[PDB]
Amino acid sequence: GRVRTKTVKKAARVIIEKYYTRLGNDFHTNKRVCEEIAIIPSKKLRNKIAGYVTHLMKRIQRGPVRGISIKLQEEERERRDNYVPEVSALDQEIIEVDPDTKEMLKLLDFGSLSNLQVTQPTVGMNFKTPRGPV
Amino acid sequence: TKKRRNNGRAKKGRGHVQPIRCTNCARCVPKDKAIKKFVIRNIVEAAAVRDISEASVFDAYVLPKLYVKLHYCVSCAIHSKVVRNRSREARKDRTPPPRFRP
Amino acid sequence: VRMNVLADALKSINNAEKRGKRQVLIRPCSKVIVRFLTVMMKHGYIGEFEIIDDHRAGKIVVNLTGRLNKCGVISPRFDVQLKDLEKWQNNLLPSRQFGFIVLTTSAGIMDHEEARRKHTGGKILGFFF
Amino acid sequence: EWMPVTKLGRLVKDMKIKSLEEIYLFSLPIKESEIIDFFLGASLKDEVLKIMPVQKQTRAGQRTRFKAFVAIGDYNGHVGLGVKCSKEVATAIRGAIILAKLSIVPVRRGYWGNKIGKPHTVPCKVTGRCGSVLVRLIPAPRGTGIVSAPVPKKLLMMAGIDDCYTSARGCTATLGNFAKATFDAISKTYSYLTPDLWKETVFTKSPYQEFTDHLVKTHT
Amino acid sequence: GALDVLQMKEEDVLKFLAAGTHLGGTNLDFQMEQYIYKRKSDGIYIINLKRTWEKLLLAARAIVAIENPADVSVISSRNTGQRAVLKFAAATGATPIAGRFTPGTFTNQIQAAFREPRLLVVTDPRADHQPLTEASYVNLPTIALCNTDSPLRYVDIAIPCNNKGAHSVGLMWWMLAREVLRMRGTISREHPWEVMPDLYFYRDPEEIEKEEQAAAEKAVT
Amino acid sequence: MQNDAGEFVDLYVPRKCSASNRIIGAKDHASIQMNVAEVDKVTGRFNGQFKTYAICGAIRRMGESDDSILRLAKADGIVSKN
Amino acid sequence: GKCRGLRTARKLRSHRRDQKWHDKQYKKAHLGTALKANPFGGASHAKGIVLEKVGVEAKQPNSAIRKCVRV
Amino acid sequence: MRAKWRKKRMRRLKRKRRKMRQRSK
RNA sequence: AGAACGAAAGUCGGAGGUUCGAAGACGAUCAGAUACCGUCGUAGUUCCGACCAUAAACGAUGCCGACUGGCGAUGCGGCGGCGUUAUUCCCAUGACCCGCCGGGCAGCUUCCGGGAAACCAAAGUCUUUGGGUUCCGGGGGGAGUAUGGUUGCAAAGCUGAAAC
RNA sequence: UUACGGCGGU
Ligand SMILES: [Mg+2]
Ligand SMILES: [Zn+2]
Repeated sequence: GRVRTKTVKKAARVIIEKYYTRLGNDFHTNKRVCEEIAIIPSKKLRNKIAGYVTHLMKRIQRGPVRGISIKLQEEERERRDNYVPEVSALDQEIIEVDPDTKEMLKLLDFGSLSNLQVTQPTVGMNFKTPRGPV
Repeated sequence: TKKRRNNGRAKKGRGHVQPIRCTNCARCVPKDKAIKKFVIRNIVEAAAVRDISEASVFDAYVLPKLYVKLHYCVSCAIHSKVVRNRSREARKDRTPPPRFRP
Repeated sequence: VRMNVLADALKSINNAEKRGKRQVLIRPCSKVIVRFLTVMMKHGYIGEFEIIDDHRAGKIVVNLTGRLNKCGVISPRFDVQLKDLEKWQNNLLPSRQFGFIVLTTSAGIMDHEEARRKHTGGKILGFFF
Repeated sequence: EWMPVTKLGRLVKDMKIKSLEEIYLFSLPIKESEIIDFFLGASLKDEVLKIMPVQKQTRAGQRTRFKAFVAIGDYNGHVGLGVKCSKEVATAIRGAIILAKLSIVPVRRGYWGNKIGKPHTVPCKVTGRCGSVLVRLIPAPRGTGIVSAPVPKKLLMMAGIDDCYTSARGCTATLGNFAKATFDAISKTYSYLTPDLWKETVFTKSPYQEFTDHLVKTHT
Repeated sequence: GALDVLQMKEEDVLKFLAAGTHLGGTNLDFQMEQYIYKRKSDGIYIINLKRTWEKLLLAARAIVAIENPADVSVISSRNTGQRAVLKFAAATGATPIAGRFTPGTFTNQIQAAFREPRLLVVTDPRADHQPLTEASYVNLPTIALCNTDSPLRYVDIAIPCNNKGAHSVGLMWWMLAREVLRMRGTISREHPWEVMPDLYFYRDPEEIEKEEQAAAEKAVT
Repeated sequence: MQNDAGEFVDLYVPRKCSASNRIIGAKDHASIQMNVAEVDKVTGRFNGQFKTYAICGAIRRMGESDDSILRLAKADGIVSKN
Repeated sequence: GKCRGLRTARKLRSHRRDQKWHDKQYKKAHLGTALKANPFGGASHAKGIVLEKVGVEAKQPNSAIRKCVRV
Repeated sequence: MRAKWRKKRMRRLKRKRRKMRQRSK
């Protein structure tokens, strides 16, 4: 019987998207803010909206919830834009190939242009996981 | 309407198969329409395993299994609910249900 | 058991032109179907085709251009007179602007328009447009 | 008052696309009905075909919707066909015109022979199938008229075509399908390669790349 | 590219081979017999890189031939490819769609999620097929960087590289982002482009911040 | 379409596919017309002009558009010459 | 499949004359038993004397007595 | 009535009249 | 035209006769049970010989021929290859493994196209209609009935109407 | 385990 309707959840998401700078994990403070900052027609859904806000307060302090509020949206610039690492994951100059694909780059005329040590491949040819239920 | 592509039966390049008999009702079905079920039920009924091994004359006795093959007419396969009616698009698969033993 | 060899070849051309293919392979070659194909190559439907000489009946590889709509065959080689030809035209041609019922005469395998520029009614052999 | 949302309707209200016959030849998906109302305004008469009361079985009684069939078109080579379910006739018959002009095709006109002047019939004999009905529109000689059933003659005279022999197989008393079958035959007169269309087409510049100015400079 | 300027530039082989990009997986579609070199003894098809270089140039020749740069829509559904698809839009000035692609984007003209692009480029044909079959309705030519697994139904300039590992996808976004700016007046073919290919790769799991601050006790402190 | 008067009596001349040579219809909404922009020889940048190819939707749905667009770039001086 | 070759016109014409006996309106017009059986004997009108008025009852949806004779 | 048992009650009936014609020759 | 073969039941004669089991007897259950359920049980089911020629005898799709997408698998031959396992401590053939080709029972995919649709890689290549050829259909019933003929020991089979 | 029916036209 606790489960909250669509209009309580929808209108509380537009607060935390928009007034996250003013809210905290206290019920009785946010109950006063949502009174001042939204137009709530009656008192029961005032503090029923404000309860879902504080439920969203502990929820967004852990991780990326459906939370397009600015601070959670800005910090992912420190992940996808930053970490251009000072070392390369492409440049090691000791990389392995196989004796069939050392034929491949020789007709590409890059056989003596590269270092490119080879590894001899297994002759087992076991590829193709067993058919049938057991 | 033809309901199924094969006619409920796995015969293709034949004309006649052996007829077998249902287990509970003893009805004559062909061998390749009948709903088969191979049962490897333990004969000891696992609630009574720690009641016979302490009466056993051994200290580690590997209990025999019971090896029963069932094969049903489909008239009794649905009534005993070993198979269930399926929807017209979830029906076109022959894959068996997952096991879920422990 | 190939009762008609023009019928099989020209069925084979028709399936690949609607399939989008640039070449076909026609397994028996004949002197009726190399004179058949140089009536539509001359009117401009197919391009360069090669006869593959073998010691049994040869093969034909045709370069399809894309300008072909249908290249059927009238399978009983009916006889058509020049009186009777005008009611063959309006049955199995899409229009009077284009398309040819190609028919074998005593003077050679011709068009329908070549058949009446000469006076050479013959046996109907196929049609193409 | 009509503001558009797509490029093709945005580039028409500023009168930069001229004479529709290029947005056919680039095969644009027309989305709003006001583009076809813009070019061919004051040349469209819009007369209905049948209004049939389809209905479904429900828990108590029967939902009755209405199925209005209207075909639109000038006398110069454009036809439409509009079909729409709605709860009431007057709004089914209204929105079907919106569906009829939005699905509009050019019909190609040809000659029976002796190409003396304006084209008057179908260029070749053409077919359309929809369900079980096939309608075969056959090139007629000059001075024939439309030799057909009443309802495909409603679309042929609305195609600006002078004369056409016609045959039809099937349940021709299935007016919804017997109108879509005749619509499909005159929808493929430009989809049929005749020997006047052999030479390799020079490709002109499409209005989405020729009018990148008005989306970059004026829209943005 | 039939030139000498647009040739293979042997350095890239040191990046292609260090990031996969030539390993088809298990089986090959029948429309990719021509992009392949041979099957290994591992069962893996390995890919003629000359064929995947001639396609990677060909795709940017259409994208350069799109006049407005923020008009090609670049899309990616699987996560291995969601970081690279954003940055590419940020590189060439395109418009990205990452995550879920809501159907009705290209054809339902009512709602405000209505993109109307002239060309589209895909991370994976078989996993991100919903924009492809919707591009069939609004006459839109599509590129899709594809593996031997994938079908090629509505695609046109299918890049036969790889779409499976994390490093191969981000590099092929990088090699394509590089080469579309290099057909314009931004990179002069001589100086190598300073944006690192490790920038576009799929992001690690959650020990990201922990490893870097475990190795930053002499630059912050 | 050149009547005996010698006049063009036609609404438009429709495009035709460069692969299958068949006519794109008026509402074949899968037919693409896309451009392939060539470069100059000596420096490899976009010189201004391009080349157009129309691929009809019937041959596009069949799934060898890439076999098509490569084959007409092979014949028209772009891809590889080997 | 059917016959088509420039020699089968005996087979096709013999196949048509015996399959026309399978629609009714050829069969009642060319077999002869249908006109040796109708009361008119192949005419349009007939005089006859009235034996008995009889009132037959209409079909189930309706309900009335249709007035008839026994000529 | 089943089509195989419409068949039985006429095969039973056309042997009953095959005897009545046979009785009254 | 004319032939051979044809499930099951059925018929005649001879061996057999465990099981099952039409008919039948009884028990039950039921308002009634000439049914389902139970006990018993004849004909029969088994073999031999002679008959009968029909089945939802079905893939409800005639046979032969060609062309037209893909993929994995199977079965029988054939060819070609890393390796592993067999007296083999070396062989040649086996057994597995990776392909290819041919014929086969199928399967999954596919806007090839078809279709009234269910669905079919054929039921595709059909109003853009013609690859050969045989049988057969023409609203529902009456009716696979009547009658003539013919086949059978019989049961019946083939042929097969009309009035209405 | 037993459970059978529901006049005609709208
Ligand atoms: Mg019965
Ligand atoms: Zn049972």
